[PDB]
Amino acid sequence: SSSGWTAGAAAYYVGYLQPRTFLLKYNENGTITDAVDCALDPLS
Amino acid sequence: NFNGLKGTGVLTESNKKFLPFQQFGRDIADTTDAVRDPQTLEILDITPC
Ligand SMILES: *[C@@H]1O[C@H](CO)[C@@H](O[C@@H]2O[C@H](CO)[C@@H](O)[C@H](O)[C@H]2NC(C)=O)[C@H](O)[C@H]1NC(C)=O
Repeated sequence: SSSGWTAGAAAYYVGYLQPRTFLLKYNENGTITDAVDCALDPLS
Repeated sequence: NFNGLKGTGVLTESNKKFLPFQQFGRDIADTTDAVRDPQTLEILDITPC
């Protein structure tokens, strides 16, 4: 029980938010399909 | 006067699908095109005649 526990696998990931300019390409419907960041690359 | 949206136009019928939180449609010029009727839920395209 407490002295040795067997449980299923799980994972949780944490990131961190930084201020950026984004482009959002809306579909024919209201769903957002693609997004492009600007501070990543010279091409970006 | 649909909820504070004064203007003149023709309230036709359109075939666009709204998300449950999105209410006002728009365009490039930031002028409202699609408004969902407050009392009954549907789509009414707004075009000036
Ligand atoms: C946008 O929404 C429309 C319908 O609201 C989608 O059109 C249908 O999509 C399903 C799933 O792929 C198909 O089985 C139907 O045959 C489509 N209907 C027609 C008339 O083509 C459409 O796929 C959505 N996405 C885009 C990019 O238009």
